[PDB]
This record gives sequence, C-alpha cells and structure tokens, in this order.
Amino acid sequence: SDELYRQSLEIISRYLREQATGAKDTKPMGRSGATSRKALETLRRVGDGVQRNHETAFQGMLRKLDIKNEDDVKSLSRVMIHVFSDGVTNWGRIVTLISFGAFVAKHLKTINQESCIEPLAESITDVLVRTKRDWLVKQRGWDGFVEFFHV
Ligand SMILES: O=C(O)c1ccc2c(c1)N(CC1CCC1)C[C@@]1(CCc3cc(Cl)ccc31)CO2
Repeated sequence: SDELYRQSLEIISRYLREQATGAKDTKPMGRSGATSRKALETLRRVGDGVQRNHETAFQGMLRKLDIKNEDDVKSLSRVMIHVFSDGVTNWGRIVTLISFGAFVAKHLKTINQESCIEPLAESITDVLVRTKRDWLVKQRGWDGFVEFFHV
C-alpha cells in the first residue's frame, strides 16, 4: 500500500480538522503513529505561526478564491498546482501549503460547509504527495519533516 500517501493524509486531515474545530481527535493514529504524532505537534507549532505571520496575505488569497460552496472547493486543486507545485520545493513551502489549507478549513466552518474539510485535506495531500514524491522520499518523508523543525 502507498504508506507515504496514507500517512500524509492522516496528518494533514487531523491538522485541518483540529484547526477548524478547536479540538483534538483522540483516535489513535494508524501506521507510523509515533512519527505522525510528532509531525502533528510540529505543525501546531510552525503552522499556527505561519497563519499569523502572513495573516494579511492569507486573508487576501482567501478573498480572491471567493469560496462559497463545494464547486469552489473543487477549484482549489488547480490553484495549488499552479502556485505550490510549479516552484522550487522546500519544507517552508510545504508548511505554507498545509497552513493555508488550515486557514481555508476555518473559513469552511464559518460558512457551514464543514463536510468539505476532509475532501479539502485529500486534495492537498494529492498535490503534495503526487507531484513531489521524489523530493519527499529524498528528504526522508515525515521523519525528515520532524527532524528539520526539531527544537
Ligand atoms: O508563496 C509560497 O511559498 C506558497 C507556497 C505554497 C502555497 C502558497 C504559497 N499559496 C498562496 C499563498 C499566498 C497566501 C497563501 C497557497 C496555495 C494556493 C491556493 C491554496 C489553496 C489551499 Cl486549500 C492550500 C494552499 C494553497 C498553494 O500553497
């Protein structure tokens, strides 16, 4: 089975949902749980900071996307490919991809479209893993993510 994909989706899904609801999911993690738990803590620390440091730009892009429904949510894939995939890859940019995804998740809750949060997480994971697998594998995947941001 595609383990990198499965793990990425669990991490991204949990962060997005936690960010939108303000509550942690206490379900145990799936495979590679230890690493996934550390990746989630890393994301809470660096992801939350990113949304604040670039809050104005984040509010500007959200406005531009003018999300009101599911079709609008489905159009986000093309934008992520255009902006994230078409550029030099580094951990900072992957954190921005996921951090803005969480910013959108919060927005989805505000307009009562929470059911779109998991599909959004799946869209983000598709872009990340399916367009940057070689890079991720070379940087040791999520174990590398955790080491890179280690305090
Ligand atoms: O400049 C960078 O290094 C950078 C790196 C990655 C990025 C972006 C910028 N994005 C644009 C910025 C401007 C304020 C957010 C967000 C985006 C594009 C739409 C989108 C929709 C969703 Cl659901 C998630 C992530 C993204 C693609 O991920």
